[PDB]
Amino acid sequence: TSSYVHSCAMSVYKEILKEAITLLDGSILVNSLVHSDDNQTSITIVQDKMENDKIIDFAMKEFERACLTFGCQANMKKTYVTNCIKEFVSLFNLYGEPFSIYGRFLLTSVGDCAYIGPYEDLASRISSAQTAIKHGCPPSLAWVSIAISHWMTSLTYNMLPGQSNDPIDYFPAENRKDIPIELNGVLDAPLSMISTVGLESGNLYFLIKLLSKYTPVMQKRESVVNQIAEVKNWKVEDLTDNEIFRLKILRYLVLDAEMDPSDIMGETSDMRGRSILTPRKFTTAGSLRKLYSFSKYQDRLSSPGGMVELFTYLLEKPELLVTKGEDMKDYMESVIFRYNSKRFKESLSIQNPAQLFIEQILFSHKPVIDFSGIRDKYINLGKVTFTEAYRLLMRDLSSLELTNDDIQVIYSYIILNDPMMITIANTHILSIYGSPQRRMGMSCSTMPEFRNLKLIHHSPALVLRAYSKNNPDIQGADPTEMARDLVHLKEFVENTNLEEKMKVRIAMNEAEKGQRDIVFELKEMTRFYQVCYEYVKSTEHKIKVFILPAKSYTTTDFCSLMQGNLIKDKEWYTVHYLKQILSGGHKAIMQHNATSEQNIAFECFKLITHFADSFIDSLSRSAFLQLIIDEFSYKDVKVSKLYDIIKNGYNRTDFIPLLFRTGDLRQADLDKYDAMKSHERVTLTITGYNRSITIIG
Amino acid sequence: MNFSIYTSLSITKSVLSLTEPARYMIMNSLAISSNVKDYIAEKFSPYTKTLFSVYMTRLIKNACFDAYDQRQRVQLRDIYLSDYDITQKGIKDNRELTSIWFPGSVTLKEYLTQIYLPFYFNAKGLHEKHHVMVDLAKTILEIECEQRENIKEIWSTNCTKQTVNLKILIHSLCKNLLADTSRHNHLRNRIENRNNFRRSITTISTFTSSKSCLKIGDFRKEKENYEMLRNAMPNYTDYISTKVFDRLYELLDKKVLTDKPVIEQIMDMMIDHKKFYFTFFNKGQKTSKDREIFVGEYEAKMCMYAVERIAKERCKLNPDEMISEPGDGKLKVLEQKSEQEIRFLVETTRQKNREIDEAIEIEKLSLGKAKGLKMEINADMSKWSAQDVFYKYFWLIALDPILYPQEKERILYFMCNYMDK
Amino acid sequence: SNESSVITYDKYYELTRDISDRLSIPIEIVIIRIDPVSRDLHINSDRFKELYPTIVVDINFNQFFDLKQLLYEKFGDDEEFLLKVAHGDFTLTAPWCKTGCPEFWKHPIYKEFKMSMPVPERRLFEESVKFNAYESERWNTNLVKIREYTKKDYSEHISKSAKNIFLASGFYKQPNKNEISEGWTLMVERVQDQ
Amino acid sequence: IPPWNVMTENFKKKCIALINSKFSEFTKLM
Amino acid sequence: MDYQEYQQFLARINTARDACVAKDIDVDLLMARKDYFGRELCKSLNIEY
Amino acid sequence: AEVDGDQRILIRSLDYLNNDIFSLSRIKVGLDEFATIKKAHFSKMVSFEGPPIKTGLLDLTELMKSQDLLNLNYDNIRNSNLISFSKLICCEGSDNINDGLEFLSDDPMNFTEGEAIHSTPIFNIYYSKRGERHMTYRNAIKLLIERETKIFEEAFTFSENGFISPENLGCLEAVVSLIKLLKTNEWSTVIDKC
Amino acid sequence: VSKPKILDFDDANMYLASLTMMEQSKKILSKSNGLKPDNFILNEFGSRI
RNA sequence: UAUAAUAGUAGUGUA
RNA sequence: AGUACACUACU
Ligand SMILES: [Mg+2]
Ligand SMILES: [Zn+2]
Repeated sequence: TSSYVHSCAMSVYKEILKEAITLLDGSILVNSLVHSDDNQTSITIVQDKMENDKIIDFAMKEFERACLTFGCQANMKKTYVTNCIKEFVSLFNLYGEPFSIYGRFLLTSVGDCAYIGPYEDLASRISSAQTAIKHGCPPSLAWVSIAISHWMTSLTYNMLPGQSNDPIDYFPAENRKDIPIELNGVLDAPLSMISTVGLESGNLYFLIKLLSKYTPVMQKRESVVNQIAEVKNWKVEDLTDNEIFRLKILRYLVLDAEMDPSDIMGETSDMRGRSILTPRKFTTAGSLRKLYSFSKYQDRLSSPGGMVELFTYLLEKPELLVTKGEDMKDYMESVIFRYNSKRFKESLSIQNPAQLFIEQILFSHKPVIDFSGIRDKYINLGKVTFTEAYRLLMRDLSSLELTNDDIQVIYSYIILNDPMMITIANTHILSIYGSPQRRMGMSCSTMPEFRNLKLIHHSPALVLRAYSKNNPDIQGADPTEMARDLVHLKEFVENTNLEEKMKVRIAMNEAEKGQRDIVFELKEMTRFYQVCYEYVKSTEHKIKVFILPAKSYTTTDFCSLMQGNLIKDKEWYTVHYLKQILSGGHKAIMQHNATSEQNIAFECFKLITHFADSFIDSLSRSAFLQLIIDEFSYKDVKVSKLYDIIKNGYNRTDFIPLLFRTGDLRQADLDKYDAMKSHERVTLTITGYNRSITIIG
Repeated sequence: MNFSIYTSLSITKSVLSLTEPARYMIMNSLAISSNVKDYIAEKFSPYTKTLFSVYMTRLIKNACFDAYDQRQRVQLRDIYLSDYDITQKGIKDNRELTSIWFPGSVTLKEYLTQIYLPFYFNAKGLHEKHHVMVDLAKTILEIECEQRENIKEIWSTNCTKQTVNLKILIHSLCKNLLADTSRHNHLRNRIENRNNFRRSITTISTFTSSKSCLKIGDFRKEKENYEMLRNAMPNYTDYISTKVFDRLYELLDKKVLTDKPVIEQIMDMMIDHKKFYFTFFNKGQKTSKDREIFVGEYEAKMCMYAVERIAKERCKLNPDEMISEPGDGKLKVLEQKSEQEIRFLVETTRQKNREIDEAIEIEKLSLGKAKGLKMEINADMSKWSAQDVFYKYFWLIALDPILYPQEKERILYFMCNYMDK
Repeated sequence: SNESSVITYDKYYELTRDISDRLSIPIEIVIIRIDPVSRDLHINSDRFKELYPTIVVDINFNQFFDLKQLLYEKFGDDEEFLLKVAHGDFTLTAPWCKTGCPEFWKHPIYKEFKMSMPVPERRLFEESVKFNAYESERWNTNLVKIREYTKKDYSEHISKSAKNIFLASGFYKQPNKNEISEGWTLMVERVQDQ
Repeated sequence: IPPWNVMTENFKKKCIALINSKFSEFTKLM
Repeated sequence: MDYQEYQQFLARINTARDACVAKDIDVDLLMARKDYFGRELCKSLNIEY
Repeated sequence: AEVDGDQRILIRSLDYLNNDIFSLSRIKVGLDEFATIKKAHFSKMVSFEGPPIKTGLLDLTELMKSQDLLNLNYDNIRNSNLISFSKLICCEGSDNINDGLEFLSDDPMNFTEGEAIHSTPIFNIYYSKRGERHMTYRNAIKLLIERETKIFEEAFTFSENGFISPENLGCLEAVVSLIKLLKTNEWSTVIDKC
Repeated sequence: VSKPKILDFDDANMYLASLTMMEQSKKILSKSNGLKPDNFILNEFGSRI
């Protein structure tokens, strides 16, 4: 409300200024930007009557009065006037060029964190680096921030070189860059990858290195899907010890042993967690007496058979385990269940980051790891330390084996699932860097969507609510769209076999304990519905704007700008790709098909035509074109094949001159071109494509 | 490194009292029109308990004079107007400005970095509750006492402080409301749908969070020195703090709130809830002086949610309102406005001086031609929430065309009760 | 939104289903929709998506948005243009409350606010609170009336400052060494006092 | 001359280095 | 998308002064968006436009 | 009624119209109509691979692979460096510069003109406009050759008489024999070509 | 009761003392350690930086 | 037709 | 240790 009244006051100010400049026979443009209490008023005035000093004094007096006329008042002590610099909300605009103090984000590289484990803090701190990268941070200082984040995490958990929890001597690795991030390694990936895929660039970069090293030479300059297809040819005997270790980690600790290369619809990396070694904290329960809902929870706990009704209500209505209820009954039960989690109960108690930091420093040598779950990730003790955990993990993976089938499963389930990962891998593989130039004019551009194809029409919460029941028609739902969305969700569930795996796990624990473990069933249902929620999740529509050397409009342009901006601090490069990086596909479906090279032909012949008529004499242009077509090749593909593609295509109207110069015009391209260019033409005789009308009267 | 060793290990408020005012002092010195003298005289309050603070104070004092001396060394890059876009734009990178904290020369971007980064060297949570509580209470009660004693008139014409010009306010509100509600025909439906007005209260994130909210009642048993305070204060209003989700659970479990549409319950509570109570504490920010932070009760949260959403869905339609703009997109908006002004300046100057340019291809002709001028009034408002006339907001509710008379009456009743908080 | 897509699909399917059987050929209706602001594709047919496993449309609807922005800026003031491009008519949902608040007119704050105002402004406020846009023939017949009432004072106030532009000498609050020195002296005096 | 002074010196130095790694009057005579 | 069409639309917007033709310009712009999209989609699918 | 509507474009019609035009990317299908191929940035010209094209003393393939000499701006080409043009030398017996250079475009370019704006912060705007007839690729290359080559000649007069003197010539045969007998280096190649 | 005791920031002697302290710190701390750095940040991100 | 979506905890930037 | 506007992490 206050900002709206401020906007009205600034509109009155605009009217005053426009009338005053009209009295001077000039032109004025006023663009006021109004936040809660911070204002940015930009005035451009062109006039010939009086000098600028009178105009500036008049504008300042009118600004003060217009602020006062609406009950507001300008802090003239902190209000200043500049020719160029804009400062709206801690964001600058020097002269059409955005500017922000990214250093603050850099200074949060040693900031507070959740203090859950070696990996979560590193992830949290790395965000300060990506956020700093967004605000025009040079590549080198962002790498320094990442290094400082890694150092801070290692110092927090006694993981620095030479200390007790250093894992370098316990894994087959020459340096900590080799060890996976979840196993207390350091992140090793291009800065563009770190910014885009967000800490999954470790596994992605390792797999890309493996592809670049072990694919055949003839399939070495092809798309990522084509090179992943040749994994069957690979010889696992030649794999180094570090690569075998990392591949075993990916195949067993990350993925599941029930996956097969024949799977056509599997889980995406967003549907699984990466934490492995999470220290367990023995903390005081806290008071929580004052809470009414906690008292009700305690009374329910004391009641006999009170919790079983809660748990069976939750199981019967699971959609309210990842979403919000639609009435009071669901909300009450959800709160009472949420009290059951130790993490939320510790969150309610007052927490100061310093105390957690000191506690995590102190409780590092003590056994804090529960290796039972880690062993449960692979086939089928107590609290264990970090070093022993490393030795136990290496003993467990020693007996396991790796085969071309397992590598195919890894590649299919890590890269082939997400279109964004495929696009990033293609950008890294097929990048070509061009002319280096100094960053002259920067601009803001938002991150596009890498997953263009959409299957679920409705919101994830509505789809899950319908899926818990079997009724397509739900309050606020369209029966046909809900029906097809439920069909897609059921297809996904049956393809990836989540339900069967969950039932097998709960049955195994039922047979083991001998009594029904309802809370474990709730945990499994929560995981299953989290996967389902992550699957549908139509659009995040996040607003992420980057400061880039140019303006990005499409996905490939954005990727090129990001790759060129984040390699050298002095200049930025122009990046173009050997083949079409984009791969149209869905989030959880393998992409075994590669895009055609039509765009390559288009770019090639546009380049030839324009280069010929720009830098070659008129007489020699035809001979030059013929020679290029006969004996040249663009981006590893013979230009004759590209011409054949254009000739044997449905898009021969964009290349009319090129076609006509080398015979092949055929009058048909003329007809299509004039038909597309045709419109209703008036003069009375109204003429259009085979439609002429003439009215006499 | 000498400067950084001291600033990095500065864990006292002495450098906190210097890092923030440096922005205002040096930027006002470098600016065209600024009341730097007023800021130095009345607001700049150095707190130099250490020799490093004394050194940095002298650095700032010298930097003010130097910044005044070098405001003419800022040049502009040659704009490459493509006519479809603008490339090679901004301010030239020439190392002519003098550095602030250490000898050397800096670019204007580096100069702004040196001005603005020191603020982030501060440490959060350096304050002590014992003193900041008293300071915030003092400033709040001082403002309230000044308003009680001096401010007597609500409407004026000669622009007295804490006063509103009635006719201009009403006319501007009429024009702005007309334009905004003309922009979108289905504004009421958009308000209802997006802010979840027709859905249950349990589906709103701000009503089910775990942030603090206030409870009023005889809660002496749980709080139990409180005993001496209760025995020594007759007019003591007992209060407690709880979580928002727990408060909603308690209200729903006692049948005060139901699973009916939330907007109807909000409108009912706008009448049933007569007296509003608020408590305060310290934010704990990294500035020299802390900021007061206010916690209300649940009913005030509901009514304020309704009013704020009604205002927000209209601020979304206003191009000049920027809270409605999604975060970090304000930089994009600033860039777009800047590109527009460069293009407007270029086109207007080229068109107006076309006759003079033709005549040239002469000093009197050059003088006679129209001259462009660009002005950027970066501005902050003094005590936005404290020294503000609430009554004007009544008109914004009274002139709203998307509200029924009963809804206007209930909202205005809530605002009147809020004015007696 | 896909509301046009579904109605077009329904119309095409209904009109083509009686012809499909006659020619012994199945007619599948494919509606490919693209979201202009978040460029994503929604192909209704699952068989068509099977036919084309990958789709790499990489286009940008930004120039059209810019042209619409310039057009709306050119014609923003004109109300006839706004009603020409308006969607439907001004509409209100069901009232949020079936009854008003009769004690509001007796609140001390309202009494102070009313008595602070001149009589015509009091009458305007009372008429504007009780104005119902749904009942009235025009929703803006209240805002327009008050705007026309206040237009005289508004225009006079704007013209007063437009005239005041000529009463300003070129002496604004410029910073210089003298003012900074005086401010520093005042600051050190205040600090020594405090 | 500034544009070619470095190039010529580097050319001569690299030729000297290469001929060593392998193991005036001239103008007037021509 | 074509620049010549860009100046054409810009010029016909600038010369417009009646609200009865601005609606026509807006409709033409919308049809231009659909044709651009349809042509590009046909190019992507490698089918006749 | 129904008639065979005349086709707006005929294949023989375009063949005659383009008698004057020898542009591969530009054709005129109608009397005033023009069908064109969209522009692509030349930074991708690096991605072309093929056998050398030997036209006189110029190697067009190296021009395709060249980066400095592909700029469209006339001033950036007329003010370039010999080391950039030295890459384009495949003489093999060409007597005159012009005979080699006649295999380059003779059409006018675009050049960047910069003008002041006369505002309070003074800044210049640069825009590309079509140049006059005397600013072509051949003319820019000719100016580059003559200005830079004079700087090379005056800078390689080891003998006092000049570049054309027999003694300086003899020193030249000595240097080129040394570089031919020595291992090839890009320093050696650039000196040889210059 | 007292008042917050702060050093005289505009005193010539106090500023001279602060300058002397900074000069002494720069003198002592600018000398090299005589040892190869070999730390975590360097060994792990030197190639990237 | 530039408009429908929103689990919990923690951190950061902003007013 | 609150309102809003976001972005990023973990389950
Ligand atoms: Mg400001
Ligand atoms: Zn030769």
